[PDB]
Amino acid sequence: AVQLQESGTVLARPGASVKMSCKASGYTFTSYWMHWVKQRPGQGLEWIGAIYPGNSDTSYNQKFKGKAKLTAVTSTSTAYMELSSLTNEDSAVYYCTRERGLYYGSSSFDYWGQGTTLTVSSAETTPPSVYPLAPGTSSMVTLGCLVKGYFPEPVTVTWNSGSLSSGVHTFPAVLQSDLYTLSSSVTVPSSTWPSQTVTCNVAHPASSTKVDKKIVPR
Amino acid sequence: DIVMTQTTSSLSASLGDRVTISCRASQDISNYLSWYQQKPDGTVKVLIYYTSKLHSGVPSRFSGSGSGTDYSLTISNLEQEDIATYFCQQGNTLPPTFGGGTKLEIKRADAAPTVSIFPPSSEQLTSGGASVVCFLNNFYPKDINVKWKIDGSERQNGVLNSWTDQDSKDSTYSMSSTLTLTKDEYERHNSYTCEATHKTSTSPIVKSFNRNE
Ligand SMILES: C=C[C@H]1CN2CC[C@H]1C[C@H]2[C@H](O)c1ccnc2ccc(OC)cc12
Repeated sequence: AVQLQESGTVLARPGASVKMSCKASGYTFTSYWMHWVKQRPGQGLEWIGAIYPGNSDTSYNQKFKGKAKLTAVTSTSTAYMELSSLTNEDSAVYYCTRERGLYYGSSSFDYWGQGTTLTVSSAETTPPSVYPLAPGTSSMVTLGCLVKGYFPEPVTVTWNSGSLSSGVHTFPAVLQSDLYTLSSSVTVPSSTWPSQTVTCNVAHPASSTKVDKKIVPR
Repeated sequence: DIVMTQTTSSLSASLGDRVTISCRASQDISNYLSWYQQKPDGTVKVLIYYTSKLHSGVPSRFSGSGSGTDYSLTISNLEQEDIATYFCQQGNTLPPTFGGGTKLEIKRADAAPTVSIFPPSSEQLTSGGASVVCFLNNFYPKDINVKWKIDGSERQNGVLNSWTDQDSKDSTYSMSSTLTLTKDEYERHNSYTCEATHKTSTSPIVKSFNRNE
C-alpha cells in the first residue's frame, strides 16, 4: 500500500553540506505531515523537524534550528532534508516518517522509511589489505580472514563462492585513525582442512576491489 | 523538553514468555502515547497509537495500557519475529520525544567462548604492521572483559574490539578482539596472551603463544 523510499547511504567532509531525500508513494503526498528523525547509536531518537508538502511550511527543533533545512516537491512526491556546517556529531542515520491523521494530523506516526545513513570524515576511497589467519596445529578448528585499511563501508565476505555458511562469524567493522577494519571466522573439523581447499572471498565495490584468498599455515 | 524514560535498555525472554516494556513520561501526556518496533536490519513500524489502539494490520498478541505517566506494552505470547528494539513516544506537546529504547534477547544457558588466537601472518609482518587477533565465538552473556598481558603486562593502546549482535541461529554472541603493533615493538616482547575473563566459570580462558615457537 504505502511506502517511503529514503535515499541510499551518503557521506561528505566536515564543514560542507548534504542533501538527503525521502520519496513517497501510495497515498496523497500533499496532505500529510512528513517528519524526519536522527538516530545515533549510544542514544535514542532525536526529533529534528516536520513539514506539510502542500504549503511546505516548517516546524524545526530549537537544537537543530539553522542546522537543517526542509523542502518538498509535489510532482516528484519527494521530501528533502539539507544539513550544513557538518561535524562528527552529525554522523548518524536519519529517517523519514509519516504522521497519521489526514489534514489535521494526530498524536502518532504510521509509516516509516528504511533510513538514510550519513558518515563524515576527511578520507578517500581506499581498498583493504586482506591477510590470512592460521594457527600453528585439534579435533575442531577455526580459521579466518582479516581486512584492514579500507574506505568506505561496506565490504562483502564469502567462503568459496558462498558454499560455506555454518559456524561463520563475520564481525562488524570498527574504526582506527579514520579507516575501517574488520575480521571473519570459519569453523570446520580437524579433518576437512588443510586436507582440502578453504578460501575466503572478499569484495569492496567502492574501490572496485575483488579479492580471493586461500589460507595456509606456517 | 518532555523527558521520556524506559525502565531498562535490554531484556530477556523466551518463546511464549509473556513480557512487558514500561515507559515513563516526565509528566502527564493525556494518554497520547505510541509504540514502535525497529528491527536491527534498519526497518521500523508501528504497533500502537493512543496507548492501546491497534494499527490496521497487527496481531492480537500485542496490546496496550496507559495512564498519566506510567505506560506499558505487553505481548501475551511471543514469536521469533518479535525480537527488536522497542521505542515509545509522547504525542502531547512539542517537540516529540522518544524513549531511550529497549532491545530484546533470548535467555538461554551460560556458555564459555571458543577462543582462538592468531599471530601476525608474514604477508603483514613485512608490511611493517603487526596485528595479533583473538576470536571468541559462540558464547553467552555479552558482558565480557578482555585483556592482553604481553610478557604479563596489562595493555590497551593497540586493541580494537568488535561485537556481533545476537545470532539468529542459536542466539549466542561472538567477539573479535585484535591487537595492533609496529614490527619493532613486536620484536621486543615474546609471550602474547589473549585473556578472556567471563562469568561462566571463575577460570579465565587463556589462549597464549610464544613467538619463538
Ligand atoms: C509540526 C507539527 C504539526 C503536526 N500536528 C498538527 C499541527 C502540528 C502539531 C501536530 C500535533 O497536533 C501534535 C501536537 C502536540 N504534540 C505532538 C507530539 C507529537 C506529534 O506527532 C508528530 C504530534 C503532536
